[PDB]
Amino acid sequence: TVRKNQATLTADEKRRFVAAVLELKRSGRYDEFVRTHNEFIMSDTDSGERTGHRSPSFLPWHRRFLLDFEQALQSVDSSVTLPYWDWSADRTVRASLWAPDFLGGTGRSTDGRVMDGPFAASTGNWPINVRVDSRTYLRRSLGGSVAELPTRAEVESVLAISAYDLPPYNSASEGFRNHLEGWRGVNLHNRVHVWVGGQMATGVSPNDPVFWLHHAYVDKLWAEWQRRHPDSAYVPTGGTPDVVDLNETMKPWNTVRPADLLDHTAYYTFDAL
Amino acid sequence: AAPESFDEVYKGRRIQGRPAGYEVFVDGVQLHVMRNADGSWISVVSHYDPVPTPRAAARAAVDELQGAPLL
Ligand SMILES: [Cu+]
Ligand SMILES: [Cu+]
Ligand SMILES: [Cu+]
Repeated sequence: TVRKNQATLTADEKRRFVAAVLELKRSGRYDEFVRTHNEFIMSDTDSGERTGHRSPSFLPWHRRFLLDFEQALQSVDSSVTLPYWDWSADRTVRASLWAPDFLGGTGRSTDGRVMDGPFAASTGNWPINVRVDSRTYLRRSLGGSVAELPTRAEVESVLAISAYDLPPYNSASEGFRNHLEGWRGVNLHNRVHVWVGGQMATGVSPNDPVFWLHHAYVDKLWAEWQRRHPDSAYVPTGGTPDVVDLNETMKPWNTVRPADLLDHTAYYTFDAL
Repeated sequence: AAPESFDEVYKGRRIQGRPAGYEVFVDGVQLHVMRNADGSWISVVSHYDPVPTPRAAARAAVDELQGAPLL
């Protein structure tokens, strides 16, 4: 029940994590996570209903989505937990994260195809089924579309924002959530997706296993922000059209509300917070 | 006030845009695109990288596809 920095995983943990992910893929369960994500990415709009992204619920929604995935992994191997990727620290193509024994590296320049690691198309173990770009192999272009990953300094500026979110509660909002998501400011979360490239830069981003590690760290940053701002909390708190208020339930689960996810310790703890 | 329509061949592929709120096609296949509050645009194949216009989004898609047909 402890989420660890990917850079600290043991050979066995990396092996077990990879095997569990591959089994969810084989059984067909994995693709459904990709499909669900793409559905919300496609429906969440700044002028209307928005639940998964560009809205205050971006954080609690992804927290629950990751819990769903982690629980699926644990149903295969109960010792497995979602590790997190601190992109402010491990910012190069040489991070152990991109080694052949973990996620594999960047894609070749010709077609962006990943050629090593357990998720390379050549293994016959990672078909890209849920897709828009008709190609069926995992693709990446680390640092191709955007020069640099967020720095610790930039992350710090965002963690310093006191307000969780602010009206109009969308991509135009000032405040922590939108600055963390990246639609405004130095850009943290959005920039990481762009930096990885390939499927990670699309609506079907969960096709790349790194998606979970990326969001596991974004999730950790929310928990850190809470520690710095004990006097701030989730908003809005009631009667906001098209936005998930604190005590309102969230789709697709319908049985959980942001209020039920604010405290991560009810589900897991971090190696270090 | 939706943007104007467009039709051109970009990197050997035909890209078209037209007000619906706005539709984009790559070689006759529709591409999901979205407008942000600040006026920028994104598409399903480049959803985390805002660009100034729908044509910019279509061109970004063609770039991303590297010749591959759109589903
Ligand atoms: Cu997402
Ligand atoms: Cu969209
Ligand atoms: Cu994301």
